[PDB]
Amino acid sequence: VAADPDRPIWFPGSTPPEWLDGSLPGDFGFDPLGLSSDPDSLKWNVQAEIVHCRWAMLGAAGIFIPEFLTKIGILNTPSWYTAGEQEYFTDKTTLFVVELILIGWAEGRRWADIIKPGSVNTDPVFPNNKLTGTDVGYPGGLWFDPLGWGSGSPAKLKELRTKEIKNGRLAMLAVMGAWFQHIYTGTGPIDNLFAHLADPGHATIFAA
Amino acid sequence: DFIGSSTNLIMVTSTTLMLFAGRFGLALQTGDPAGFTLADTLACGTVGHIIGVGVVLGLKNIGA
Amino acid sequence: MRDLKTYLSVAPVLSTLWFGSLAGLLIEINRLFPDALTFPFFS
Amino acid sequence: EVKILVDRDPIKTSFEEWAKPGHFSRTIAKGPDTTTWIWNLHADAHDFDSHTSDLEEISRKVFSAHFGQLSIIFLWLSGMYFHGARFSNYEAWLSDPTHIGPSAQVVWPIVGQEILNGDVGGGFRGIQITSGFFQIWRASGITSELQLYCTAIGALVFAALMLFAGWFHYHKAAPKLAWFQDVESMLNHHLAGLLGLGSLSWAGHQVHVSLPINQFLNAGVDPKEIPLPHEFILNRDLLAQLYPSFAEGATPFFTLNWSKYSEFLTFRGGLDPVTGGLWLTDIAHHHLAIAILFLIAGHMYRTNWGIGHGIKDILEAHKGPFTGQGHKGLYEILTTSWHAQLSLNLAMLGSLTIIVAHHMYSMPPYPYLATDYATQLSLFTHHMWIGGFLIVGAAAHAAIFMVRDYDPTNRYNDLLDRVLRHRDAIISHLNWVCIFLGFHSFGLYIHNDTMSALGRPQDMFSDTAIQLQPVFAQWIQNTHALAPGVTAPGETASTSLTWGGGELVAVGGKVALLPIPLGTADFLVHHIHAFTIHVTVLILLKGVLFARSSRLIPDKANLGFRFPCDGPGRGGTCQVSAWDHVFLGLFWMYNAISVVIFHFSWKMQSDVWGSISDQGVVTHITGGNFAQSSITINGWLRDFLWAQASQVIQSYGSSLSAYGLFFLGAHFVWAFSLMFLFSGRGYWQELIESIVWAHNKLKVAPATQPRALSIIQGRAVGVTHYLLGGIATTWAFFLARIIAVG
Amino acid sequence: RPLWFASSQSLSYLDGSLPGDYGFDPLGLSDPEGTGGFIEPRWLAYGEIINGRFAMLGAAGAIAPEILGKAGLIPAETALPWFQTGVIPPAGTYTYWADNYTLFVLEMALMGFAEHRRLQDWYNPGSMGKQYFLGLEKGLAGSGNPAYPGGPFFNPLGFGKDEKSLKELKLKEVKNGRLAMLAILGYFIQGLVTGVGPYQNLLDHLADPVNNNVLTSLKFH
Ligand code: CLA
Ligand code: CLA
Ligand code: CLA
Ligand code: CLA
Ligand SMILES: CC1=C(C/C=C(\C)CCC[C@H](C)CCC[C@H](C)CCCC(C)C)C(=O)c2ccccc2C1=O
Ligand code: SF4
Repeated sequence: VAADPDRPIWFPGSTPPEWLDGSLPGDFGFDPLGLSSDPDSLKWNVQAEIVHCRWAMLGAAGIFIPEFLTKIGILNTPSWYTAGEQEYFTDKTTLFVVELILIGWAEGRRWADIIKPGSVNTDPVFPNNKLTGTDVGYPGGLWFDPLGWGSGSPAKLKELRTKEIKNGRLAMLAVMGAWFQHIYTGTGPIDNLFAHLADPGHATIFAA
Repeated sequence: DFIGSSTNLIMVTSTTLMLFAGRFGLALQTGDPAGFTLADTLACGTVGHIIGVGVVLGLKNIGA
Repeated sequence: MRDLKTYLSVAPVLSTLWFGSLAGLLIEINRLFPDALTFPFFS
Repeated sequence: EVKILVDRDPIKTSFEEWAKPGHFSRTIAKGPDTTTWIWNLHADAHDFDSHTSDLEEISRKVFSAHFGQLSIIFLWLSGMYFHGARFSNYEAWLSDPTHIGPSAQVVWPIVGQEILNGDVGGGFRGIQITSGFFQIWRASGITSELQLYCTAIGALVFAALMLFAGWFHYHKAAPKLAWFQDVESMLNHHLAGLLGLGSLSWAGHQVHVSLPINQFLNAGVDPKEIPLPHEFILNRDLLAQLYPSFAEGATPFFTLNWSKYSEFLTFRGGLDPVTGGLWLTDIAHHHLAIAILFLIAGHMYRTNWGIGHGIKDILEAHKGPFTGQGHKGLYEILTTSWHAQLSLNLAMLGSLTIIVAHHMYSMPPYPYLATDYATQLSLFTHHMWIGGFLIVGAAAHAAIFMVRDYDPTNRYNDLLDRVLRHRDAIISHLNWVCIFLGFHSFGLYIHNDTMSALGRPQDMFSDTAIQLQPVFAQWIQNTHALAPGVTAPGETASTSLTWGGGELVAVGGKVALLPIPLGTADFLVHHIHAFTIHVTVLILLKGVLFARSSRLIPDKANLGFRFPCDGPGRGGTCQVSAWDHVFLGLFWMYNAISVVIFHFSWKMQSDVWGSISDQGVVTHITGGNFAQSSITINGWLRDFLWAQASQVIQSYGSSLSAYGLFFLGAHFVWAFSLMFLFSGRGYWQELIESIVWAHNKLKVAPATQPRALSIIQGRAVGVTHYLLGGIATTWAFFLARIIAVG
Repeated sequence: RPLWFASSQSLSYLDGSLPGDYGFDPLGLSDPEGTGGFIEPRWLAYGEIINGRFAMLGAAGAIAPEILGKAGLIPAETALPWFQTGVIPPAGTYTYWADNYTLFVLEMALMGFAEHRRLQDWYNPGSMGKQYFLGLEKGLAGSGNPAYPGGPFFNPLGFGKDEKSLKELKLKEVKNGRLAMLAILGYFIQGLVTGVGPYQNLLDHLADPVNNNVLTSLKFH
């Protein structure tokens, strides 16, 4: 969490804000509105960015890879937009409740980890297990980090964490792009890509 | 405006009358011996145009 | 911002937030459960 | 001389002062020891003359506040144009506007309020609006809903622009005092640049867009078949097919051959008999002439160059013989005081709103306005009320000038001093003529009432018993009917058809403003109006003049403009303040405008509005019962109030049911107001302290100490609830009455 | 210095320091008394220079499809006037390789990079060279003045070797730029009244100057 007073910023020539010292993994000074002016607000928004990034990366994968390995690498996936209409071995409201009960556990542990920085590291069933994560948002445990890559020098760790949220930010953008595409456009995202690569001019958002 | 007609002659005479009233005995800096600015001639010619249109489009309604 | 949240917590802003949320609640109840005069559950 | 003196970054954009309420004042920016504090936080919110002492910050504050007001109005017009675009039957109202109710609001079906969405017409369920936006849009040649949505988006854009403008002109680059005080340039621009160029650009719209579109809409063309407006700009053949003078372009203009422009710039005064509104051909020429006039008028005041009247040089030039120095000093008390200017502009803008109300019924300028009796009535009533309120505020702000910004030492005036010297003469003669008018206008109603109750209808002041004919108004009426001729040739008809020699403009089944006959009832009610206006001016002028000193309180200015009293001494000196005078003048403005709009509604429904069958026999809404029943108060109670309130109270289970609901509710709010006007603070503070004992017994003692309302606040709450209740009663009554029988 | 229509107020602050000044400020927008926001003498001179350069590019490009479009060098379809090219589809849209709006987004993105960097050299000129921009940030320094960077990407071959030469060149610049701005205004008003290209408006005048002027063409279209 070492500051970088001369880091490259979102808007070169601008003076980045005081509350973004360069310490964070990937802080290019982009906070015009001041939504992280407070310290605790910043600490919360960091984990919000992290988990929105990770959920959005899983989402972008589960949208495009089933849409890339369906149009060319032939498979059978219904869609990403209308997958909620499809049927499975469970009622639609039932498995929603089940994944709520199962995700709310982990998210409550996360809530505890954010409020109290180190509180949930012991496995409540097997207290010999542990998560060796000092940094909030980055639990260095076996189930999350079995390969030992989430440790080491803080500079390598910082460049790796900004790599993470860099992929995650455009993952967020890509997922809401697929949203707005499947709304404005009828077909799916990879089909939109092929229609753009056919004629980049007369294939865009514009239709009039 | 088909120069030489009655409307055009009346208009030029009115405009020159107002410019003359401005230059000699009033009613864009020192460029005339009488202190007649570009704004002064603009004003005098504009009011000349006003009286000219008034007298012209009217000698039209009654008379000419 | 701390002061923006201090203003959002002021009595009129918080009152209109609270009563907008409450009014949406009662509105959606009177749309989902309209025209209600008697409580029929365990009646 | 004049310049753009403006200083950068004076104030920081920050929520830090949002978090600290009451920051603007010293006593308010320390905490709520009491509950009155919050009432003082809103009361003094826009009292910028009390926050600071320098006029520079005040001028910046009010400038950006005006920008906020304009943002609000742009957002309001955005709402109106949008609701017209999406939630309206305007696209259907153009087809059959004489039978489809103009509606632009739909309610949500939740709790049975979907009854409000009624059979307005046009295959559409909504609320029959009475704003006249549909009539404007037919006068603007809209002929669509896309244009309305685009207008709403553009208005939202201008709202955001004005919001940014207020922020920029307070926080980023705020003008200093030399900029506002250059009133010469301000008048030169607002005359020529706002009103001149604004009327010119509207004349351009009226010539290019409204006129050609209304030439088809009135000629039985469906809006889907009409060419778009820009097709007249792109293709001049289509525009010339109806007005061939466009084929010559501006060569008729620049050669002063304007005689070949009368196809679209007319003087044929009167109403278009196909739709009842004024000729748009006349309105284009109108706004054009107004552009010329304001353009030559906005080059009157010296700004930077040797030409132009310095307003000081105009005012100082006028110095009366026994009127003293005259108008010297006024440029310094108007340019160093916002309250004086506010009072002047409020008075004139209010009387102008009233003149708008008066000229919008007698010369209907929009198509299908005169036949939308709800729109006509509502617009007259609205603008009358706005005018009364603006005049009453002009009084309040004249008083605030006299208390705060009036300084006979530095910012001296002579005429104001002369007015203050013989203020007792002014108020004495006004207090007399008010009594004279009261007697000889309302005691006449009482006389008619008694004579009719004693069985002596031959002794009333009626059109049958004792003639009180408006001879002067009848003469003006008859000479304005016979005005087309020797006095006003080239007009082809009267400028209005509200005069006896005029004619009836039959539009559909409706009548749309035939002549108005003036009888004894009009005499009586017009003197009632003069009476109520004179009493309002008595109260308000008295407050203004005695704002500083009286024989009772000679140091009233030190007590302030807005103070309750100076104790029970001197027999009692309640409401000596000019604030309390304007608080009373509010009630008298209410009585005045209420009887005015009653006169309007009844005279219209009895002598003007109605329905004319194809045989030509016009039957009015009431049946001509004004000149016989409006001579006694029992007629207003019976034939106007009791009878015409048979459509607001019978409207239960109908589409007009919110009108009866607000009828009863506004009744209630008025009566509730009487709890405040009649009572006093001390009773409520003692009651509050009793229930505060009841709270402290339960550890629920609030730290913001519960205080009864301040006296002036009780008076404010009383007058605002009283006005709101009487006015919403009248609004509901009028709207339901006039939408039902229509 | 020459004073063509110079007010007494104007020349108090127009001390010859600016390039190509003649005292012409009858209104007084360049008065330094206060004048924050965008109205200030520095930003006003900068905007003069920038609108002049863009107007030079305009007056060259709005008529290059006509001064050498009728000469035969350019094809006929790619020879429309400034107002039938596609900037006004109400007047005409040429079908370029892309849609008319993706080209506008191209303009926005590319000139957004360029012009926001220009702005951030206007505010603090020490930047544009402290931040990595694909290595070409070395010549984007904007040495001494915002209107005149002089970098190797804007002034590759030296012309300001002497301040006399640079002053005379800036004077010629602002003069040609003001002339091009007046030219663009002429283009717009001529296409507004005549609905025809500016070079054709020149040829109709050169053929018969009497019946082809502003006077006889006061009738529009
Ligand atoms: C999930 C949303 C989200 C959240 C909570 C954050 C949170 C944060 N970001 Mg990240 N960021 C995100 C998304 C997000 N980011 C994305 C998608 C981008 C690329 C566009 C970036 C690019 C970025 C940069 C370049 C930098 C940050 C930084 C920061 C920190 C300070 C700014 C702040 O207070 O943000 C709080 C943000 C919010 C509360 C979210 C805003 C919510 C409003 C309602 C948005 C509405 C408008 C929006 C444009 C509409 C979205 C449409 C979409 C489809 C495009 C903070 C930890 C700075 C930092 O310190 O880095 C560590 C920094 O330098 N962010
Ligand atoms: C004080 C006098 C009074 C009374 C007694 C009522 C009573 C009623 N009105 Mg009337 N009304 C009044 C004044 C009054 N109104 C006034 C002044 C107006 C004008 C503003 C109206 C206008 C009006 C309309 C227009 C309508 C009503 C309707 C209703 C009914 C509402 C039923 C409903 O939706 O609630 C259902 C309950 C709720 C909305 C509350 C939910 C509370 C939440 C869920 C918390 C509770 C759960 C909590 C967790 C605890 C559970 C236990 C455990 C966990 C411990 C009810 C008969 C509606 C109706 O159907 O008429 C018959 C209707 O259409 N009223
Ligand atoms: C209907 C209720 C009512 C009546 C009759 C009055 C009457 C009056 N008010 Mg008041 N006023 C009222 C309500 C009323 N007010 C309310 C509710 C408010 C609250 C804001 C005010 C506020 C108020 C102020 C603030 C002012 C007045 C003024 C006036 C006077 C103007 C009329 C006048 O003297 O002419 C003659 C009298 C009348 C028109 C009243 C009706 C009398 C009839 C015609 C004849 C009476 C019979 C006759 C004398 C025979 C006597 C018989 C014998 C047995 C006794 C008068 C004293 C103004 C004033 O004093 O200056 C003029 C003034 O400044 N009033
Ligand atoms: C009540 C309206 C009002 C008034 C009196 C002022 C007054 C002022 N503004 Mg403010 N401003 C306003 C509205 C207003 N502004 C709005 C609505 C915006 C947002 C769009 C701004 C944005 C703004 C900025 C950003 C700046 C000012 C500046 C200024 C100052 C000098 C302006 C000048 O000399 O003109 C110069 C005018 C021009 C060079 C012409 C501009 C050309 C535009 C494109 C067209 C203008 C015509 C207009 C839109 C009407 C046509 C409508 C169209 C549809 C045909 C002065 C204190 C400047 C200043 O000194 O700071 C205080 C400054 O930097 N203002
Ligand atoms: C009723 C009355 C009062 C008492 C009026 C009181 C103080 C108003 C009642 C309290 C208001 C309604 C504030 C309470 C609401 C707060 C915002 C708290 C919110 C609580 C929930 C409703 C959210 C006066 O002080 C008075 C003074 C002079 C002449 C006449 C009168 C008078 O008639
Ligand atoms: S009653 Fe009220 S207003 Fe009148 S003197 Fe007493 S305190 Fe003052």
